[PDB]
Amino acid sequence: MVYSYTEKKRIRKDFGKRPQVLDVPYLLSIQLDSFQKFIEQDPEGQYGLEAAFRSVFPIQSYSGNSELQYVSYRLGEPVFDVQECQIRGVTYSAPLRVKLRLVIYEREAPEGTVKDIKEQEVYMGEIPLMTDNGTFVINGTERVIVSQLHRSPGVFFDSDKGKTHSSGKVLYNARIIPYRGSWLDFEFDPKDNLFVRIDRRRKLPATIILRALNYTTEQILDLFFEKVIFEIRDNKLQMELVPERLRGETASFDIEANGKVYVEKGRRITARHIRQLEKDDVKLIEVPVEYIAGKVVAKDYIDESTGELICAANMELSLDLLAKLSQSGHKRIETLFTNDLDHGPYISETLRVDPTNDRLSALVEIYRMMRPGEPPTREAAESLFENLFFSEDRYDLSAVGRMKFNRSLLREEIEGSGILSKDDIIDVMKKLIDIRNGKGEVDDIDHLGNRRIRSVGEMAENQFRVGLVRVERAVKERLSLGDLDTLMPQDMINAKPISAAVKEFFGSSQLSQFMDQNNPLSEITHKRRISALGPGGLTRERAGFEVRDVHPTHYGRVCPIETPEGPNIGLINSLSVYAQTNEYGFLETPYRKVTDGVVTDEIHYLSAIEEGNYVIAQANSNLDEEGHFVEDLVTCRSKGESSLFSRDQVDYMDVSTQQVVSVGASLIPFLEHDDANRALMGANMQRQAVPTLRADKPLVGTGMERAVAVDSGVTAVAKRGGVVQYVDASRIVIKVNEDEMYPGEAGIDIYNLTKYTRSNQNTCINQMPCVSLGEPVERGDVLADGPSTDLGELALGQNMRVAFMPWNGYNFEDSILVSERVVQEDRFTTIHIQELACVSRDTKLGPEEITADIPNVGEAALSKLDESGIVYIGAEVTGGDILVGKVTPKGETQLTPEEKLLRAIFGEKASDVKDSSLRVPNGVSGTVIDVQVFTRDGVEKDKRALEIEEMQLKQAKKDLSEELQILEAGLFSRIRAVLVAGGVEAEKLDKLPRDRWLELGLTDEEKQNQLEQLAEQYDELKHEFEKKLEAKRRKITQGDDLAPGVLKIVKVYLAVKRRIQPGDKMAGRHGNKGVISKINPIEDMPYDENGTPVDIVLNPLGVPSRMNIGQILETHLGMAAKGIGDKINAMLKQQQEVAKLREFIQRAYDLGADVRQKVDLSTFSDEEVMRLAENLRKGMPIATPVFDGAKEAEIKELLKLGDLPTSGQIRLYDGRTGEQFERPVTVGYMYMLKLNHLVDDKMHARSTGSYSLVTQQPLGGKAQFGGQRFGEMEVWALEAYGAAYTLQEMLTVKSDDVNGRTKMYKNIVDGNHQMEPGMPESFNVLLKEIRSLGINIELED
Amino acid sequence: VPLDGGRFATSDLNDLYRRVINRNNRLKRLLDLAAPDIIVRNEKRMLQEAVDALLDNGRRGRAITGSNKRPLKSLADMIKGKQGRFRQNLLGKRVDYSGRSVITVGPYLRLHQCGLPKKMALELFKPFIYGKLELRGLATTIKAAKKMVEREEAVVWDILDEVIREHPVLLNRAPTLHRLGIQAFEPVLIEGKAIQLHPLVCAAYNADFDGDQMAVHVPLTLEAQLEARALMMSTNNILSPANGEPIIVPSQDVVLGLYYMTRDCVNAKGEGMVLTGPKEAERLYRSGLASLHARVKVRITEYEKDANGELVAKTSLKDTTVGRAILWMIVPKGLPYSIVNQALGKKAISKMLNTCYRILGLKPTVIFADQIMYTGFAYAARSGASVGIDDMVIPEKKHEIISEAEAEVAEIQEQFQSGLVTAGERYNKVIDIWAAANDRVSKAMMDNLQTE
Amino acid sequence: ERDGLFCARIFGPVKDYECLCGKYKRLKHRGVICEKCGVEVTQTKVRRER
Amino acid sequence: IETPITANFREGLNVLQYFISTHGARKGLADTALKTANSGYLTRRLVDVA
Amino acid sequence: ELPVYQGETTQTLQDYLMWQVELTPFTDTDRAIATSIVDAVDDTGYLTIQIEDIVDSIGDDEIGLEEVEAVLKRIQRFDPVGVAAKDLRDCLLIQLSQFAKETPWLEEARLIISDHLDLLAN
Repeated sequence: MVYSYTEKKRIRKDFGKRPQVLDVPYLLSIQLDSFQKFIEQDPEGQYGLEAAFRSVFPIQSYSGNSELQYVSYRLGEPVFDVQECQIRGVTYSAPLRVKLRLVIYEREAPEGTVKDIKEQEVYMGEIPLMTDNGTFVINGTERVIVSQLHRSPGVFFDSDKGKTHSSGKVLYNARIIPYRGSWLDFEFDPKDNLFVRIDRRRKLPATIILRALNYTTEQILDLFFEKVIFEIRDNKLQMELVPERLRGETASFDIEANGKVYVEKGRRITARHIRQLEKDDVKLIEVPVEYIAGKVVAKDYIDESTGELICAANMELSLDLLAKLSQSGHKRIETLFTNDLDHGPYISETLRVDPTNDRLSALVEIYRMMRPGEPPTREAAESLFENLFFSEDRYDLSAVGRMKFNRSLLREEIEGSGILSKDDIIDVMKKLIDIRNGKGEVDDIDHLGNRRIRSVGEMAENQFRVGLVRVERAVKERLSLGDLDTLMPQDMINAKPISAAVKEFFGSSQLSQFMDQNNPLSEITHKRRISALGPGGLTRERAGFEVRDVHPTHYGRVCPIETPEGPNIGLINSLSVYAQTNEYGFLETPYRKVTDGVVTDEIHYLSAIEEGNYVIAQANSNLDEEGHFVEDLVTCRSKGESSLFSRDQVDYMDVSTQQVVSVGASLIPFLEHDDANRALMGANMQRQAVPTLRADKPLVGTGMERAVAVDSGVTAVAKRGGVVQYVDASRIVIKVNEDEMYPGEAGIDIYNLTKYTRSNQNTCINQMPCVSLGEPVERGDVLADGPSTDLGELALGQNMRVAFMPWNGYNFEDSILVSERVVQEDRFTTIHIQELACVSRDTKLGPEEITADIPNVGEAALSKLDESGIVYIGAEVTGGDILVGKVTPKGETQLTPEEKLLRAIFGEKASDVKDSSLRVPNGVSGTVIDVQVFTRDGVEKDKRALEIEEMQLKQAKKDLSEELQILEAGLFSRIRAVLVAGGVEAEKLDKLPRDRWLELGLTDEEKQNQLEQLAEQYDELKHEFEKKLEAKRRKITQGDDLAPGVLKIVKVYLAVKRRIQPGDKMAGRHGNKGVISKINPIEDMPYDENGTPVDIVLNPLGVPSRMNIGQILETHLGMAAKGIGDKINAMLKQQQEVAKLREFIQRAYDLGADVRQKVDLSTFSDEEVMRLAENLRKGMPIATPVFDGAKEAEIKELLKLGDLPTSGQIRLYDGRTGEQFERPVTVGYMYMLKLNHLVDDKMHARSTGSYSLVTQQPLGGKAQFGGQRFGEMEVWALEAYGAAYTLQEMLTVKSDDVNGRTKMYKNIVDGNHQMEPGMPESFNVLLKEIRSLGINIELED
Repeated sequence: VPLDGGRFATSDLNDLYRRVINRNNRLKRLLDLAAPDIIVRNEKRMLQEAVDALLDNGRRGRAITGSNKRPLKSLADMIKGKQGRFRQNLLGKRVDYSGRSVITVGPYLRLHQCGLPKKMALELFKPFIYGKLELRGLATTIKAAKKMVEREEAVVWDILDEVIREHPVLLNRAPTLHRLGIQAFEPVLIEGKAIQLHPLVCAAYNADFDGDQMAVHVPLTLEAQLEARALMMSTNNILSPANGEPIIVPSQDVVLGLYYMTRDCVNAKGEGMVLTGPKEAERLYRSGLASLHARVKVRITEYEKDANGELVAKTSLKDTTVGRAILWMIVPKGLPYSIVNQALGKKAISKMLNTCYRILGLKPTVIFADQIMYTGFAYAARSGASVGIDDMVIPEKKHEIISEAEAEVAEIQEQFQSGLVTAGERYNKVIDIWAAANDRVSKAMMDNLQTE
Repeated sequence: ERDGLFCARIFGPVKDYECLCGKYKRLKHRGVICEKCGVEVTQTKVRRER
Repeated sequence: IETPITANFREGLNVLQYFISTHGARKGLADTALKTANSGYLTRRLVDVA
Repeated sequence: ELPVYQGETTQTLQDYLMWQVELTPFTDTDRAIATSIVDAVDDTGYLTIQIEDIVDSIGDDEIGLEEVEAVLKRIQRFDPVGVAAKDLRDCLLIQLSQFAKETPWLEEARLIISDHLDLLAN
């Protein structure tokens, strides 16, 4: 049993073969839980505002022994509510008040505290607060910030293979990108050099960082290289041999190992010889002298007797030098392997290239690298090299990044400091050398385990830190000057930088933009979108071909089928239904734990890396009741690939089929029966819909529509509600049960419905109650339906009878034929809402006021105006009509009796006021629904502003006094119950209360005290009511801040109705992308044997190429559901018993599969069945999951049950000739959507107008009519026609040649039809711009 | 550049000017007082840098504006590039009319006609309406004509219909990459807010009416009208300049209709009987015989142009269907009858149009293509065009072929695991086996679907 | 201002037949130069040519 | 990939097959969206040369 | 987003009076007079100078004083009728002559305006 009230009204049949184990999440936790921790008080300073305060907490003066501490912070209540900020136009934020502690240490005394100034808190900016839905109220507008997907900080070894060098060279490099600070690269070179590159600047000698870190040449040769063995005794040249250290190298001759020879000289080295040499003991073996020249010395040695400069480090051994060093006094000389077959030095070749060797000569190069001049005085270079990425001031690199860096080098320790030491860079270079020589594999940039996502909270914390450091320096520079003072710390703290930073971050940002209001599915998708463009990550849409591509790791993390069709395809992604975020910042996906072949109900969230070592099975697999697999061979993923494996190697399974598809494309019925790109573009087209007059639920859906409509927040959900007492078109009240509310409360919940409020997309929003009277609503149920919502289920489009047949060619490739019944029923009719604002614009020539007495206009236009200047609500306005009467005063005049004549004759005009009214743009027919007016404080020009003020006052007083009346009734009932059996008749309390006669003779022992307590409680309630009313009235007319030069602003809202017409882009949810060509009348449209004509006609030529069998399946299922609905409506109209209807409903609901159990008479009380059947009489809703939809056999069975043909085809007749159509065409209903691409705005027309000041060319936009872009591809076409005169009149007498176009206009008016070439103004502008430089151009003749 | 209120910053073009001016003034002031050499040298270097940034910025220093990091455009930045002067001046001039309306389809229009809304045909042809009002004496002045136009009187529409009758208008789609992009047509007064386009010309415009708009331009002079009527009409661009084959070929609907109209199943109604020729259209509407009927003898008269100078008639009995005869009824006399016999495929219609153009002329083949479009839009809509899920037939042997391919892949991977096959082959052989299985499946599907 | 950007007597004239001073206006002087204001009385469209 | 797709749109497609075809569809869309600039540049050059 | 912010050339009741001149048919000499007349028009709407002033400023003694009147008698039925009036009174005369003679008290009002405005002033 569903045991639900909002669901029992209309139950949607589902065909999901696999049971759900995990419920749908809140679907908005990525935006709600991220901003929460940023604003939530945390005990430990891990994240949030505590981490930002503790980061710049130490504030010490320059040798002043002064510090500024703090205890904690707190946020106050907002000044205005959520709806008040949208009405007025101010941002919704909370003030940040934090306590401080200024303790100055007494000088000449170790840690001497004299006094503290920790008794006053300071306000540090207003921090914006996110609403419950996930949006902001910045500047009275709803804005959304998009999270940024960027490469996680750490070290990444790139391959860089291909035409990078055009020689088949795989230059292996190593790059490290910290969260904050300077970057560092280790790019390779075709000459086997590890060139260092810092911040993509000029190249480096590749060993400056090694010498600047106090590491000498001997230390480098001992660390990066190993000396195996070297010995010399009586010129024997004997050295040890290790087979594991070096092997595979061919020897010339003289290969003997203590007598018996193991490896024959002159033969190829084999593994058998190596094994035989390793089996026996190896000692110092003699080597020829020719091998000395090949070896290189590692450490420099000197003679014990003479300190000569011979035997330099890192130099090839020479013969003439050898005979000297043999008698120098050094018998052991460190050598290198130099086995190029397996080991590549790549360092000794680079050491000789560096012209500098000393530490100072190395640390000056890095300073000369960043600064072209200003040589360092032994203190600038070291400070620049230490403060770059070693001072921790600007190298704090998101210690999650430190853990990621430790994971790359196989370091078991994950917790460390932000700044690294020399060992980190040494290990990075060693790993790069090992990768170059061959070790492991390179990293993947497109891998999700290597890139993180920064949400709103992290960016806000970053911003707040950047804004607060400005203060740190400020307070630091202020505490240095004038330290001998006992003033308060208020003068040092300045929240202006913090406020400016937070404002610049929230108000206008690249990743923070307005959100679409229509089809709240779009709101949900925008709250879950992930972008790449912005600060960091990718720079432009054209970054690369492989970056913006689908990756195998996108299985259960992002949505690959959802991406914009624009040129930025691949960079924008959408989170899945079950995707989450790691504590570090990576993505996760849930799986079911499978052990010893059985499946456990427990779920585990695995990341991108953790999911790579385990085996995960697929969701569409057979499973027994006990949890065992039916088939031994199961398809599952081991490492990036799907193959067959046994039931024992499988470790995890998927949760549901909806895991790999987001909520934007999961609503598409029969997703698997459509093309990839078609469904891809259709999911995006879904977000481009517009609501209509009456929302109609889809006859075939997925079930997720309810969750979408609930989580969208556009509807009115019920919280802690009980029995409903009163409803209205805008107000609803609910009386909560006694066992639910807390003591000290009346126990009522009010709900105000949004009625005709302007949206961000020039559309309308509206809410209507779904309950009538005396209906109980549990917690979590819906109360009202917003735009495009029906009974808690999302209803974007409407179900219309469709067909697939040509009709005189009115259904071309992407055109749709619409009948006339659609227009009569006002189907797809939408309502647009616009606003017009006007300001007083106070100037020097006195102020401007509205008086509705403007001259130069008769009483005809002023008939619609009021006594203040605005028009009455409800009045219709067509074209240019006066809405707000505003005047602009002009300068005073002299006596001027000539002008004084007209001044005294015609009244009080005398050129004092102009006609600067509203003057709306060109012809637009509409009505006024509501107005709005703001006025700064200190102005008493409210001629009619008190009307809306009193209206809002009464609206608030109603809900304020409802609770007061409920409490007064409760107190009166308590009084009447406390006087029982006290000698008071029922006629006394019924006529008048009279304060219970002040308890005259009720009991004389406790009745007096009871009456006193009751009177005290009544007085307290009266005082609370008076205080609440006073506060509400003060908050209503408190006043709104306006522009300095503006005195008062008046805004009027207009609402227009737009119907269907030829040129509207109607398209379903399968990729139809069709338009309207002509509206066919009723009788002209074809009909069936019953006389019911179709409403929508499509093109049957689309389905073969554009593979969209899913839409045809949806059509057949809708036909079946409408057959069922017609049967139910017939059974309801013919007045059958309740038993037959119940049996029919149970039979229609319990057949098809074993997907679920649903039977009536168990929860219904023979009264809910009637209201349940009265809702689905126009159609039966059907739910089909994404990859587990209904089969064709079930559709055929439902068609047979609904007295419909099995195939779906039926004979039709022509509406013009009345002849039967051979080859019967399929008939059925389909869910159509209306897009925002009507011809009411795309149409444009202009013959003449205003031109620009430069080159005298028209504009390009629509407002202030301007011409379109006549590109080169249009004139190039005209050159192929030979139309010289046409191109001349197009480029000369249309845009330029101000006199030429005037002469053309004059000749067309007179009928001469003659033109002149003249001279283009743009050519003269170009000549004038070129003559400004040292170029001389003139026109000779 | 007034942005908001009293914003007279004059940025990106005058900041460099005032900077150079103040630098020169300071340099002159310092030189007038005999300043030291190092100071005046530094001042001259700064002035040189400022002049270099003013003449061409971006090469050295990259002087940015104080507002944001946006690099200001110097005197040379506004000349070169995609945003330079040579882009707007050279083939970048905007036109007054410019069209910009939503394009749609119309089956009742002609090849040399176009449907324009009455609201759009009134603003564009405003000077023509003023001239006509001043000529006919309905408007004594220009102000009176403007007032009559703004009020939209009844006689205004009649005068507009009289004037726009023979005035061509050239319409073109915004994406154009050939010569057939811009073509001229004749306006037609139709209600609504959408420009109607001819269905046959869509192939030249490469449009599907999925939401694309259309640009429209109105010529003014008489020579422009002559160039649009004699060189820019659809009736003159029938062939493609890149090939010469007819580009006016019909769309999917007309081809499908003509293909279904000329068929015969086995012995459908109206089979084996003898009758006249064009008379066969009576039995179709009167249900006396189906359009699909084989072994039907009809009287066909062929006007062959084999004789040099004039054509001669030939009468003989031929074997054909009813739809082929109905099609021949509209087929011109010059074309033979053997061209409408091979089921009239897509390639057949193009070949027929090419032969008609090369034998009989331009006007005949244009009228014939118009009649073909008409009869196609009629018969495709009337007779057989449909679609359903039952139409997709699945072969029964598909499962057997898939099982055999899976068994072969299993044997291949078993041989690979045994050690006799490497990875390279254990991959190529599987690819080849799957390709052969797909080919087999396609054959078995075509065996059960085609002519079955 | 005088001797600056957009100034008078340089870079083009001011309103067609009205000097910035306030004398020699109303098309009563075609090409004369006043002593109080050295602004020509040419059309304003020539301002884009000097 | 070794394992091909053996499920038409009439009998429905599985998750792995659709996920694999999504890659080819994205590649095709990216190619069709990025070849237009190259075609336009080629036409620009061919017109400017002749 | 270039040099000119957007740049727009507003029309104005000077350019609008010039527009009409072109459309209307005058000779080459009448055209000049008219150009001169409209130069004298101000923001208020009144020919600024005088009648004979324009005749004296055209420098040619030939051109009659009625010549300008003839032109000036037709320019003041242009757009706003009564533009370029002659001393805040010819306006009424021009504005009144315009609408039809079926108005109730046109006679009376004409007679008032003609010589009896001084009395109406009080």
